[PDB]
This record gives sequence, C-alpha cells and structure tokens, in this order.
Amino acid sequence: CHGSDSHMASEMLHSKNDMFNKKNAINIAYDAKSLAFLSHPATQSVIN
Amino acid sequence: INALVASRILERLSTHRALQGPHLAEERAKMQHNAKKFEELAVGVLGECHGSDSHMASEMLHSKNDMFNKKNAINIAYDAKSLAFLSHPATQSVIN
Amino acid sequence: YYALSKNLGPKLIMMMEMMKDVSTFVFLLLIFLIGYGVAAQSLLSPDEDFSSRTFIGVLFRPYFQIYGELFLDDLNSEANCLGDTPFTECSRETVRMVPFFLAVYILGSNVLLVNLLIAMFNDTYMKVQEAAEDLWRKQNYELCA
Amino acid sequence: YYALSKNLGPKLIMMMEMMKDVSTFVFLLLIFLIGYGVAAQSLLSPDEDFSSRTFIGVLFRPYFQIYGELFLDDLNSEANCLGDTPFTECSRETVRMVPFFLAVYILGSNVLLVNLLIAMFNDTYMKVQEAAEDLWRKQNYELCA
Amino acid sequence: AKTNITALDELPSFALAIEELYKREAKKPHSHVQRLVSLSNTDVLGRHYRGRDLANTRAYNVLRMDQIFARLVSKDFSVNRDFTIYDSKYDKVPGIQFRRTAQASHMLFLWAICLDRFRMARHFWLIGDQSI
Amino acid sequence: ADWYGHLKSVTSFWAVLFAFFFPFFVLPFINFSGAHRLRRKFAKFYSAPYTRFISDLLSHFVLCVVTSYFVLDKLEDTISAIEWILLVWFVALLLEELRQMIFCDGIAEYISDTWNRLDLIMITLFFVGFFTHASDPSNQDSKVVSKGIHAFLVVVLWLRFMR
Amino acid sequence: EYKDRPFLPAPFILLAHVHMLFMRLLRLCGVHTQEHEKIQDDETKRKITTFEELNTDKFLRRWERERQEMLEARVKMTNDNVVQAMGMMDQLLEHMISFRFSLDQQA
Amino acid sequence: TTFEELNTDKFLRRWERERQEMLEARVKMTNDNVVQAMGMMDQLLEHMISFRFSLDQQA
Ligand SMILES: CC(C)CCC[C@@H](C)[C@H]1CC[C@H]2[C@@H]3CC=C4C[C@@H](O)CC[C@]4(C)[C@H]3CC[C@]12C
Ligand SMILES: CC(C)CCC[C@@H](C)[C@H]1CC[C@H]2[C@@H]3CC=C4C[C@@H](O)CC[C@]4(C)[C@H]3CC[C@]12C
Ligand SMILES: CC(C)CCC[C@@H](C)[C@H]1CC[C@H]2[C@@H]3CC=C4C[C@@H](O)CC[C@]4(C)[C@H]3CC[C@]12C
Ligand SMILES: CC(C)CCC[C@@H](C)[C@H]1CC[C@H]2[C@@H]3CC=C4C[C@@H](O)CC[C@]4(C)[C@H]3CC[C@]12C
Ligand SMILES: CC(C)CCC[C@@H](C)[C@H]1CC[C@H]2[C@@H]3CC=C4C[C@@H](O)CC[C@]4(C)[C@H]3CC[C@]12C
Repeated sequence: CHGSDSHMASEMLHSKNDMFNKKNAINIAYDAKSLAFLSHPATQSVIN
Repeated sequence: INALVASRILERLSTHRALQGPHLAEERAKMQHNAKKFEELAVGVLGECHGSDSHMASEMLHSKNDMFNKKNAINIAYDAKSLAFLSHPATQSVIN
Repeated sequence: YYALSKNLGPKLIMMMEMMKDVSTFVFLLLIFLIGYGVAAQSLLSPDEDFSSRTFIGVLFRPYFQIYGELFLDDLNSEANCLGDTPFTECSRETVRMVPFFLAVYILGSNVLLVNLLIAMFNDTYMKVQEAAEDLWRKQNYELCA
Repeated sequence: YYALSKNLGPKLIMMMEMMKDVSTFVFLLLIFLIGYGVAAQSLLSPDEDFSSRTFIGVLFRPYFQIYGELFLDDLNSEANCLGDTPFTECSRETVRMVPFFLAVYILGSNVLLVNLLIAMFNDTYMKVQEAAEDLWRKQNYELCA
Repeated sequence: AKTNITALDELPSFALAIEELYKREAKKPHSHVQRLVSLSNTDVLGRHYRGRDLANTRAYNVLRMDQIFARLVSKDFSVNRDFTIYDSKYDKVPGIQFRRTAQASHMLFLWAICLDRFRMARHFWLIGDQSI
Repeated sequence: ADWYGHLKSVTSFWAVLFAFFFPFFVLPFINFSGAHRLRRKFAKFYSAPYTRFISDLLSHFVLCVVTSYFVLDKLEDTISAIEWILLVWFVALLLEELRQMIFCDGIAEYISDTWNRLDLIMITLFFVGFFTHASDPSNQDSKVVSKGIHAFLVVVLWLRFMR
Repeated sequence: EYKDRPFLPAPFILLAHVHMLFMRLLRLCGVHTQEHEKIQDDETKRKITTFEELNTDKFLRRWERERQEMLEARVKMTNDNVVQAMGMMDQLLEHMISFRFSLDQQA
Repeated sequence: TTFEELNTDKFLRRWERERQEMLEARVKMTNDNVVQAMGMMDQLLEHMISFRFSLDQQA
C-alpha cells in the first residue's frame, strides 16, 4: 500500500470500521500488541 | 561520463513530480534499479583502467571533453553527486 | 586547514556528527543542574531577597561541580557549621541536607550522564565512520577546486 | 515532555534500561565504601566514643573521594602529623597507614569500578538500542492518544 | 430446538452450521476447544457472569465464542454482529451479497483460527474484506 | 526449583525474608507446594538451602555491623562484653572451618577455594588483634596496635560479604 | 554447598557442632539409631522410563529429518540421483545395442 | 476496499514469486524434477522390455 499510494494508505489506516466498535486499524494493532506493525514507516507516518 | 550522467538523470527522474501516481510505482522502482546499474558500470570500467595502466587512466580522467562545456570526468561526477566514483582509489589518486 | 589531512579531516566530520549527542547530553544535564541549583541555593540562604547574585549562585557552583571541583570547603563556610565534622553543629538543621542533594546530583551527572555520553559516542562513531570517510573524499576535490 | 522527540525519547528509554547496571555499580561500591570508611575513621580516631559524628565520618569523605576530591590536606590535619612530608612525624604510627588504605580504595573505585560501569553501559547500549527505538514508536501513538 | 432467548432465536442457519462444526470438533478426545469453553467461566450469551441444560446443549454458539475471542484480544474488544441483513427484505439493496458474504466469511475465519487450520483460515481471510 | 526447596510463593528476596522473620503470619496464607502440616511445612521451609543462605547472610551482616561498632568505639581498660561475644563468634567460625577441612572434601580442595583462604586470613587477623589487646588491656599502645590490626579485619569482613 | 551446611547460623553453630558430635558418638559407639529415606515406586519409575525412551526416539526422528533438510545433503542426494539416472541410461543403451544386433541379424 | 483488496492480491503474488526464487526451493524443485525423469525412464524401460518380448516372439 505504501509502495503504491502513500496518501490512499493513510486514508485506509484512518478509516473507522463498524465491526469493532467504530475505531481504526492502529487502535486494533495497539490492542493486539503488534510491535512490528507500529514500528513500520507507513504507520509512523500516519501517527505523525 | 555517459554512465554517470545516465545514473544522475534516472535517480533524479525517479523522485520527481512527473512520476508520482498509484499506477507509476513499479517503473519508478525500475528507474532506481537502472540508476544503480549505470553507477556500477561507471565505477567498473574505471577500475579495469586502474588495473591495466594507472598513468593512462589518469590521462583519461584529466581529458577535457567538448560536449559538456570543456571540463573533465571528475567535474561531471561531482555534478552528478556520485559518491561511489569519487571515493574510488583511482579518482582519489588523480585528485591527489 | 586541518580538513586537508587524511587523519584530522574525517575526524572533524565525525565531530560535527557527534554534536547532536552533545546536545542530547546538554538537554539532560540542564534539568538536573537547574533543579539541584535552585534547591541548593534556597537551602543555603533561606532568608535572602532575590537578586542577580541568587541567579549566579544557582548556576555557578552546580555547573563546575560536574568536573570534579567540589566546593565543599566553600559550602561548609556558607552553611555556618562550626563543627570539626563537616556538616555538624549548624544553626539550621535543613542546611545539613546540602551534602545529600549534592550526593545525588554528582551521581546523576558524573556516573550516569557522562558514561552514557561515552556509550552514545562509541555507537555514533561506529555508525558514521565510513560515511565520514566518503564525505571527506568528496571534500578533497572541493578543497582542490 | 522530552519523550516526544525522536532524539531524546529513545535515549530516555535506554537510561531506564541502564538503571540495573547503575544498581550493580552501587552494590559493588557500597562494599568498598563502608569497609574503607569504618577502617579509616577508626584509624584516624582510635580513642573516641561512638556518636553520630563517627557515622558521618564513615560516610562523608569515603563517598566524595571517588569523584576526585581527595581530602588529603584535611586528612593530614586530622592525623596530627607535623612533618613537611605529608604523613611523617606523627604521634601514632598506625595513622601512617591512612594513605595506603586510601591508595587501595581509589584504585578499587575509580580505576576498576567506574571503567567496568563504562564497559557495562557500552554492552547494554548495543543490546537494547533497537528495542528502545521500537518501544518509543509504540509510545508515540500512546502520547498522541 | 426452539429457545426462549430472543437473541439466540434471531440467529441464521449458517450460525447453527458453525455451531455444529464447533460441537463436532469439540466431542473428539483431548480437544482444546472444550477446555477453552469450560475454563472461560461464562454463561451461554458469553457474558462474564458464570437453565443448565440449555447452557450445555448450545454451549458452542457463535455469540459466546465471539465473546471468548473478544477477551482473548484485549479487555475492551467487542465484535459487532448484525444478523438482521440476512432477511429477505434487504435483497434489493445494492452490494448486499458482498456484506452477507464478508460477515459469514469472518465468522468462519474465526472458527478456522480457533482450530488452528491455517490454510482454510487464509482462504476465508482472502475471500472476505478488511484483510489487515 | 531445588532452590527455594520446591515451593510456589517463595520467589523473591523479600518474600522469603518476610516469611523467615514472621513464620506464623505469612506461611499459612501462602501456596503450599494441624501440627501434622504446620510442623511439616516448617521443616520443609527451614530445611530449604535458600533459607540457610538467608540465615548465613543475616548472620554475617550482624557480624559485620557488631565488629564495625567494636572497632569504631574506643576500647575499655578491661576486656569488654562485645569483645567476648566476638571471641565466641570467631571460635565458632574457626571450628566450622576446621570441621570442613577434616570431615568434608580435603585440605587440598579447601585451599584451592579463594573464599576459604579469605576465611583463614580473617580469623587469623582477629586473633592477632585480640591477643595484642588482651596481653596488656590498660596499655594505650596495645589499644592503638589492636585497632590497627582490626582495621584490616573490617576490610576483609566487608570484602567477604561479596561472596 | 548450602544443602549439606549446618542448620544453625554462625554464633549458634557451636550447638550444631555439639549435636553432630553427639549423633556421631551415639551412632559409632552407642549404635542406637540409623538413617531413614524414601524410595520411589516402580510405577513412577517405569512412567519416567517410558517418557525418556519415547522422547529419545522423538528427538532421533526430528534430528534425522533436520539433517536431511540441509542444503549440502540435498545437493549430494540430487547428484547421486543423476548418477543413478546415467546408470539406467547405460542399461537402456545395452538394450538398444541388443536390438541393433537383432535387427541386423533379422535381415 | 478496492485498493486494499488489489494490494492484498499484489502482495500475495510478489510473496509467492519471492519464495519460489529462494535457493532451497530451487534445489528441492530440481531434485523432484530429476525424480520425475527417472520415473519417465522406468516407463521407457517397460516399453523397451515389451519390444524385447515382441522381437523374441517375432522370430
Ligand atoms: C528522597 C529520597 C531519595 C530519600 C530520602 C532521604 C532523605 C529524606 C533523608 C536522607 C538524609 C536525611 C538527613 C540526614 C540527617 C539529618 C539531621 C537531623 O538532625 C535532621 C534531619 C536531617 C537533615 C535528615 C533529613 C532527611 C534526609 C535528607
Ligand atoms: C554507593 C553510594 C550510593 C553510597 C551512598 C552514600 C550515602 C548514603 C551518603 C554519602 C554522603 C552522605 C552524607 C554526608 C554528610 C551528611 C551530613 C550530616 O549532617 C547528615 C548526613 C549526611 C547528609 C550524609 C547522608 C548519607 C550520604 C548521602
Ligand atoms: C595488605 C596487603 C595488600 C599488603 C600489605 C602492606 C601493608 C601491610 C604495609 C604497606 C605499607 C606499610 C606501612 C608503611 C610504613 C610504616 C611506617 C613504620 O614506621 C610503621 C609501619 C608502617 C605504618 C607500615 C605498616 C604496614 C603497611 C601498611
Ligand atoms: C602502580 C601503582 C599501584 C603504584 C603503587 C603505589 C604505592 C606503592 C604507594 C602510593 C602511595 C604510597 C603511600 C604514600 C604515603 C605513605 C605514608 C608513609 O608514612 C608510609 C608509606 C605510605 C603509606 C606509602 C606506601 C606506598 C604507597 C601506597
Ligand atoms: C594479609 C593482610 C590483610 C594483613 C596485613 C598485616 C597487618 C595486620 C600488620 C602487618 C604489619 C603491621 C604493622 C607493623 C608495625 C607497626 C608499628 C607499630 O608501632 C604500630 C603498628 C604497626 C603499624 C603494625 C600494624 C599492623 C600491620 C600493618
């Protein structure tokens, strides 16, 4: 995603999903304790 | 000189406003790859020269070429920001 | 003119790289220096009006105590302790906490921060030595030109 | 508020990791400090009743001598040695062992323990630098939230 | 069999099919599913409150399993199910077949994660959406 | 697991130390692996090797504190009570070292260990200092020389604590 | 070291010393006591034996499979297979030359 | 949704091609190919022995 369109990838990470009580992928990733996902440059770019 | 110029044009072209887009990604990648290859060529030929005749290689690096406003290969290399070419022992020997 | 030398020149480039670690050390020490300095100056003179001398007292001795010059004789004179043991038989008991604060402070500054600066330098040096050598080789032509 | 910075924040996490090495250094020095301090205080004053001043004398000068402030003039005054050479022509010959004990002590504390702390920091730093960077990246979201 | 609970009676046919897959795998000797459900200490609808006959005949329903997986993720994870879209009145809505597929796929996906069957899990993960 | 003598809650320094000093107030309310059981658990807890280490540490720590006060405080004109207590303590230590030499491994095996050599040096230093004081207790010079030998004794005692 | 050590701490170890001397005197001269211990049952012994034997076989199977998945072993095994393939071609050529003879004698 | 699905398929294709270009996979695949080559030789030998029988019965 980050290779193809950085802005569209940013838009996907910010999307709120109804199936997990209306919160985004980074919140799920933090709840899943996925250190590898959080340390990725794309995820860090959206957090910044 | 042509390999250095080619490396600079492909490297600068791959990071440009004309090449941004979702569909243009893979070619861009290709450009970077190609850039590296040309850089390798530019180093490689030079290395061969230093193996064969150090003095004649020194004479070739000092030659002024008319097609790029009468200046040598090291000036072109500096203008192309080729760190690999400048750090080579043959190039350093001519600078010293 | 040291930059033209193959020994002094890359080392100069490495020094410019290590300046960020120097800045990191300065930001961490500044915290301990102003905290300990305000606390120690207030503890030594609790009944004095604020002046410019109060501000120098907050930065003068705290900064120079991290280089090993401990002004313990001067601190002993300022604390008005008349005993042979250094901080006994004082007028106020609060000023006897002055060596304890100091005891914490030089543990923070000399044993902890200086040694971490040594660790940061060694790591930074190993990381950017080859890049510094390459950058010196580009600057060799630049100086020749 | 330094934790939000990409330079100061991971270094803060590394400092919290190096605190165990700091604790190791404190446990090893405590041994030499109380041993040398009780021995040196007893050697300087062998005919004095125990008091609170005896306890401060055991911890005051031993702790501050590891930072380079050597109270040799003060030790010379307390030993009652009247010679021009520092520990000659004393009333008791046992007090002439006071600089020798000191000679061993600062060899143990400054040359051995401080340099081992430097070695432990460098090893610890190289081990936990990448984990500290990853943990800072998780804390970046935590601070944003 | 019919149940007095309105939440359980609202469940579609495929939920009962997933319940049959959980029951059939669970009745096998030394199955980790039976231990997970018994050690979970919850009631039939999955709420952490710890008759008995319903609580045992339909002990591997989908709502309780959803609750068990929710506790496994974190302390405030709560997966939202919407089984009202499987009624025949919503068939005219554009793209409904994808949504019905996606939800169904998700439930089967979770079942395949529980039995540690990676290939079928990967297959249901690729069929559905919200991959990451 | 052999350490801790096979028990669940005995894991940190503080837990075993708290249970040691307070036997009747932390042991029943802890995980266990009548006079039939309390006595059995007490025999298992105090038969554990970790508990003997904790007892030896505490014993050596009191020895260090008591000997440190003895060398800092001035000597009296006769042999004091604390001096007699330290005399009994170091004979007991000397008898334990002799018992280990004769009845356990061998003399060669004992001398090989560096801590046994340190044990021998500390007992030797104390007895030289004690007899120096006890030869002439009212002599000021004897008091000064005795404290001089006992300075070395305190240095070895605190250095041995590292074991 | 701390398993065999005397139970009581240093100032009080003298009591432990006199207790050990009393036990040694009562055991050597008096002979009024002995030593008691506990012996594991045969059921738990054969249970430990079965576990150890099963895991020994399991480790040998895993070790053999791991050594067969190395790159060097695979290159060596493929090489031997190519050698066996030529051997089969040599047999094929013998059958071929036999027909050549048979077809020559058939005319 | 379309972007995420397309990139998921793209990553799986790239991942599969990368796993097929490893040295271990290539050595394993060439080894299986040599095994299949012997199998084809075994079939060839069966056809050969069939002619041997046919030529023997032809005289
Ligand atoms: C703050 C944390 C790190 C530890 C706490 C230790 C502090 C509270 C202790 C350590 C040393 C102490 C001081 C030591 C001795 C004296 C002399 C006494 O006549 C008055 C109190 C005074 C002046 C104490 C005040 C409290 C003190 C400063
Ligand atoms: C291994 C290291 C950390 C040893 C620790 C040394 C500490 C416990 C020692 C070193 C210097 C000491 C201080 C020296 C002088 C004084 C003044 C006196 O009037 C009260 C006690 C006080 C304030 C001491 C408190 C304890 C002290 C801070
Ligand atoms: C203990 C190990 C490490 C080495 C032993 C060295 C010790 C025993 C030595 C080294 C220096 C020595 C001292 C040096 C000089 C004098 C002056 C003399 O008029 C009386 C003895 C006295 C005070 C010595 C006592 C013994 C001494 C302390
Ligand atoms: C490389 C290093 C270890 C060199 C060793 C230095 C040693 C041998 C030196 C340094 C300082 C010295 C001491 C300095 C002063 C005195 C007081 C005097 O009345 C007796 C000797 C005595 C006690 C000295 C003994 C020897 C001594 C401890
Ligand atoms: C092995 C190590 C630890 C032990 C060192 C030996 C010590 C206990 C002995 C060896 C030499 C001794 C010194 C020899 C001579 C004198 C001079 C006398 O007027 C006072 C005592 C004094 C200063 C002695 C003090 C104790 C002494 C230092």
